[PDB]
Amino acid sequence: DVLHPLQPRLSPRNLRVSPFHARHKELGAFFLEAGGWERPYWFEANAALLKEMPAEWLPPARDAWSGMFSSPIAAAEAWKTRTAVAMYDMTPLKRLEVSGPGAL
Amino acid sequence: STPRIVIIGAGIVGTNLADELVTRGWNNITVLDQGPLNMPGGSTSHAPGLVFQTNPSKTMASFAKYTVEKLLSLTEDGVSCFNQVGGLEVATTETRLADLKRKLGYAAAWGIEGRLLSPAECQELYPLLDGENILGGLHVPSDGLASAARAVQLLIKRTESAGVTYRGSTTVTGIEQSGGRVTGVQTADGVIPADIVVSCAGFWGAKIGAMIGMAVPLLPLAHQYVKTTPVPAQQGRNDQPNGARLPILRHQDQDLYYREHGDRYGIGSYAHRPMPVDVDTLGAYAPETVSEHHMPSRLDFTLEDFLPAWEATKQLLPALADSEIEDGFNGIFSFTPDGGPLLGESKELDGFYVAEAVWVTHSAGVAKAMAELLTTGRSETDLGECDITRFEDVQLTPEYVSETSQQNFVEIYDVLHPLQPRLSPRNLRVSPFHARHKELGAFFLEAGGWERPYWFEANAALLKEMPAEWLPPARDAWSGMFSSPIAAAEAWKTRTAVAMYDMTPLKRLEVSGPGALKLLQELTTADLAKKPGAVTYTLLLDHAGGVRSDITVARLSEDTFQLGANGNIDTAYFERAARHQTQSGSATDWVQVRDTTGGTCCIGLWGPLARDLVSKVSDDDFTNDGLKYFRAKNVVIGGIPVTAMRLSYVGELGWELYTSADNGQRLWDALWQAGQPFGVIAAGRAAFSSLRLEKGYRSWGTDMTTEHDPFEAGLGFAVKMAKESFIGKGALEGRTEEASARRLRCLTIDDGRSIVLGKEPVFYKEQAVGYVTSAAYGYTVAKPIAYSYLPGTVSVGDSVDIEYFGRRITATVTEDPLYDPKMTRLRG
Amino acid sequence: DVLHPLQPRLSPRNLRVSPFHARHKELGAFFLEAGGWERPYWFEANAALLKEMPAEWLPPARDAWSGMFSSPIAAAEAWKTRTAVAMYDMTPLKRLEVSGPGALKLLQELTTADLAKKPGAVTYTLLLDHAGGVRSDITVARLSEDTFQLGANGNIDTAYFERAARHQTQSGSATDWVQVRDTTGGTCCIGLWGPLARDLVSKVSDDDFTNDGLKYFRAKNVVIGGIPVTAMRLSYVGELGWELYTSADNGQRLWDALWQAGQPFGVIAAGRAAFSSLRLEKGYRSWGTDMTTEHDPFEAGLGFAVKMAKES
Ligand SMILES: *Cc1cc2c(cc1C)nc1c(=O)[nH]c(=O)nc-1n2C[C@H](O)[C@H](O)[C@H](O)COP(=O)(O)OP(=O)(O)OC[C@H]1O[C@@H](n2cnc3c(N)ncnc32)[C@H](O)[C@@H]1O
Ligand SMILES: Nc1nc(=O)c2nc(CNc3ccc(C(=O)N[C@@H](CCC(=O)O)C(=O)O)cc3)cnc2[nH]1
Ligand SMILES: Nc1nc(=O)c2nc(CNc3ccc(C(=O)N[C@@H](CCC(=O)O)C(=O)O)cc3)cnc2[nH]1
Ligand code: NA
Repeated sequence: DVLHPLQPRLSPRNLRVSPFHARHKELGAFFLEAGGWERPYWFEANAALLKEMPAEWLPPARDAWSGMFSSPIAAAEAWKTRTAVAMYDMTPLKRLEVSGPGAL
Repeated sequence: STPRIVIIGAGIVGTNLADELVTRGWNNITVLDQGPLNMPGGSTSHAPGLVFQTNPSKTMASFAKYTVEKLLSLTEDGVSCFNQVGGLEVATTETRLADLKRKLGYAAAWGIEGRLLSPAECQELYPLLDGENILGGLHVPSDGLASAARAVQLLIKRTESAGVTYRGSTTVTGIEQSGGRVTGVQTADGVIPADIVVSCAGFWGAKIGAMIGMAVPLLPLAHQYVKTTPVPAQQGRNDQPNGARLPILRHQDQDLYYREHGDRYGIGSYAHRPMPVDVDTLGAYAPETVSEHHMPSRLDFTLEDFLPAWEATKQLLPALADSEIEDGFNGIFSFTPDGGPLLGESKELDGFYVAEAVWVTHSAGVAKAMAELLTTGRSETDLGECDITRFEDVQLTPEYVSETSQQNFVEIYDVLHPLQPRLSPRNLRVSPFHARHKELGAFFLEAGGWERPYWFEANAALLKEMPAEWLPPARDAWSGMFSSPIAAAEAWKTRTAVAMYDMTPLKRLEVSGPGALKLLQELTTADLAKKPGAVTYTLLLDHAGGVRSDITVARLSEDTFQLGANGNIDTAYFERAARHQTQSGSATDWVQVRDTTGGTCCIGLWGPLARDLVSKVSDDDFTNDGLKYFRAKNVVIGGIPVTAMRLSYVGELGWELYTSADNGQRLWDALWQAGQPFGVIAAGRAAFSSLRLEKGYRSWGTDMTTEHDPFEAGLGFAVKMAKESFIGKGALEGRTEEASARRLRCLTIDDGRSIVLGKEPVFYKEQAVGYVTSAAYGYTVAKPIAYSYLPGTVSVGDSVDIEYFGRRITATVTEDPLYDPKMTRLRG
Repeated sequence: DVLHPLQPRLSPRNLRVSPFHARHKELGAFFLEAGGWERPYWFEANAALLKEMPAEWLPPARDAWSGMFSSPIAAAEAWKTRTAVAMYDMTPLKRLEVSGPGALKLLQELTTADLAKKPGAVTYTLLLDHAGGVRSDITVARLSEDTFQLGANGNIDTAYFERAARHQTQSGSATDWVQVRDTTGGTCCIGLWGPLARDLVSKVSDDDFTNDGLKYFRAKNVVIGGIPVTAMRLSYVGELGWELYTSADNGQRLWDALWQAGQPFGVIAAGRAAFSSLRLEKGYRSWGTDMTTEHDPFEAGLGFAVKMAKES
């Protein structure tokens, strides 16, 4: 099959979720998956900000291919990260604890 | 014998309307304008006049073709009001290039000649284009340039000769009414009497509407237009000062369009922030002061907004880098929430009509349709996308009009898929099941303000267990937009198990009172004098026999009927008809109409396990003996009082289950829990639309409009010609399905994979003879389906080609319904 | 069994819910039921406010009996209604639409008010029986020439109006017909009350909610958060603000718009326990307990609501 590089599986899904998962679903998270983790790519709650975003932040139209698994909402999320404050879910970042008298 | 008519506005719409009324024999018309007659000063007085006929809308394309024809004919001293230079849309992106192939399909569908041009051919036609940029073009030789201001003057001249009165320098300040009908138009100098008032006031249309408490959903917005200094490359090529020889030019990838003005260029730009205008700040212009650069429609030019457009222009047309900006202005026009115009009779006031938010391109077509409407009671062209009554109440608020009209301006020249939703405002109207739908991962799209699931992500888990025969082929990127393979699983479970569809958004009208039966007997094509409990599928026709709507009528009691309808055009039609019957009738003829959609809800519970499911949560009898096909009765399900109607838009066993909004979530939860051992699912609109197509069930507004009679549409069965009286009966005398010159036909796509979406042209023996009305992938039949009208001589079993993005797809005319023609799933 | 007067059934429950039900569950509503409707008595979300509440608002301990189906959270909800702004779910208030060319005539005969007032008037008035006993106290809002919206006390009122309407229709002229519809289940209502109510609503509407824009005991149509609303200026809790009515399909959006607008003002959801306390502090009577048909309006202290100058 011809598949886009971000094409997710439809099953199995929701294997691993962060502690924020219910709040992310309230906010309309669009999830894609890696390593079993459900990861928001953007949040539909933030679509409401596009109308208030300065025009300099609004991107050009995308083609059908680059537009797959993409949303203009991402521009608003970048805008607010650069000008306000944002909460990103870094839970899936591989986290190792190295301990003991030989750790150093 | 002719009504007294006042037209408000001597723009291109109002003057064309006077003219179209005159030729139909109605000349008792007074046209009013606050501006001077020689240059009224609305948008028409600044329009550059580009007319591109090709349009996704059949109606809009027809309006444009008529405007071209009419303006060519409108002449004086040997010079018409149309310079037929042709039109060229260029593509600088691959996305745009593909969309031009789609637009070539619209052209063929709507009977407009055009061709796709290669980069070399674009150079030959338009050598000023820098070719490095150009991937291809769409050339329509019959497009061109309107002389709109000249047309207004020549229309005034010939209608005056025929007896029409014009009063320029005359400001309407109010509208006089009595008994729910218009009686006159108020000015500073008194009232002008009128039986009919048509508001052709352009971007002042909302201000006029407020005079009668009518919401007119247009927003005045400004758009930049610039004229260059003389362009060196153009020296000596065109007649001064305003000639043109090259096709009008669209550069949609940069939100720009162009025409020649002698050796200067005119540049129209939508490449700027939306610019809403407050009409109450424009100031009253003394008519003696109105001139080319000083009129209400022209605001001061804001050069800073134009700089990026100027750069893009020099990149497309390098010759223009050797000119400068000579003059610009920010010119006011109108936009609406869906980009359609606003036509028809007001809800608030009988005899008061609108014809507003109309491009010069469509002006004569809108005027002709309105003249037909006024003098006969119907337009010859389908107004479903144009009628002011199409809007729901949440779509009429100033905030909604402002937001959505601004976004339509921002997207004016974008390539968009037919199912593309707005991202805001959203979640305005939701059914009682909304929280449960979100738990199930609903993918929502919106219409009329309602959030409607197209499929549910919960059902993705079923794909792995689905029999391979149900799994569809891959879709292309375009047909795959706003689509999911999950829809195949939802169709599978509807056909083999049981599913819950949210039918809440189906327009729901309650018609009640001692005159309810009488009203419905006159308006529909069914004999509705049946004991309570009968459900009837029936049509509303106009006096010419055209199909206004297909509806279901359920008689709930002697004086109460519940209708399932197609939208707010139906609501307004019933409201006025009910009021007229009440006003002119006896004590036993009164009838009220209520749109109860937002206060109620409906689950379509369909599939072969529907009786097994419902039996667990009700003690009412849902066997065939307990509730026969196309009957309704009151039941209790999960403790909730429900009106159950036995019919199915998806062609399976089961019922529409109606209840009040406060009870909906409980009804949902009870059926949900009962359905667990039967594998119940929630199912969305994508599966629903596919399944209804597999049944051959028609969708009003695409599969039939007022342009079609019931026999052409294959709905003869729904017309009871033996009835004594009903609207349209006389027109339909003698007509049959078999003798219809055009007939709605079912097409299946031979290759099993090439899905079409709607509006693609259909060819028989290489001639364009129809266009796709409705389409879907049929999951049960495992092939794409498309409907199209075809000449009566084309038969079942014949082959036709449907053109999709420039490629011909072979299809076969096939008997419908495609699924279960013996109705085994529905009966007994 | 020994049962407390507020003891709910545990089943069947969740039969009728307002459009705000999911938002109420997010906020930890404690629901009790009446007439099938699930009604929040307080919200667990507001327990977090108790630590910031001025001590003068904190009540004494309750005994086990008076403490049943009660919570100190109700004190915080009353506090915020009196000092900030609160959203009460008035959806279950019996709502009747009385319409037709005979609607005014019907209401003129059945109530104690002169209702022949231009549309927009809201009137508190009584329904009496022929002995002068109080059948009900209602609000009547004239929405148009031939349409009235009534706030009533229950289905005894609905049946009383239904029969009276039918009798007037049957015995009357072409201009005397009148229909009565119980629209409660198809609509919803937020009571938006408290001294910051105008500050809140001003953020999500361009309609004028000043005194000049909407006078006490008047109604007008407005748009809030994109939703068409009928706003009535009165308050069962005795504070500034309005009853905001709309169709059920629009309710969640109306709720969410006001909620978001109210964040900088400390808006809360407030339940029936605070509501009942606040209305008592106002002396507002509750039909069926504070007065029945055994009482006349004067005994009940509702003389002000009877227009003895009316012809009939
Ligand atoms: C502004 C603009 C518009 C435009 C365009 C470029 C610019 C910058 N380019 C176009 C294009 O190339 N192709 C095309 O098809 N259209 C283009 N347009 C749009 C076009 O100009 C408008 O859509 C069209 O002209 C609208 O015509 P309409 O006849 O509907 O409106 P109008 O010319 O504005 O006339 C309305 C008249 O109503 C009178 N009026 C308003 N209120 C009153 C009151 N109260 N009393 C009396 N008269 C009233 C106005 O004075 C006006 O003359
Ligand atoms: N809500 C809803 N609206 C519709 O428009 C609708 N239309 C159809 C498709 N049209 C119809 C129309 C007629 C019959 C039909 O079988 N009529 C029969 C039965 C009438 C009867 O037994 O009383 C006929 O003999 O005319 C079935 C589907 C199916 N479900 C719908 N459901
Ligand atoms: N929905 C609802 N129903 C009620 O029964 C109700 N009752 C009260 C308590 N009773 C009332 C009754 C009258 C006035 C009142 O001030 N009437 C004045 C004002 C009338 C006017 O200005 O038009 C009067 O002068 O009679 C206030 C509260 C408050 N809110 C309610 N809200
Ligand atoms: Na744009």
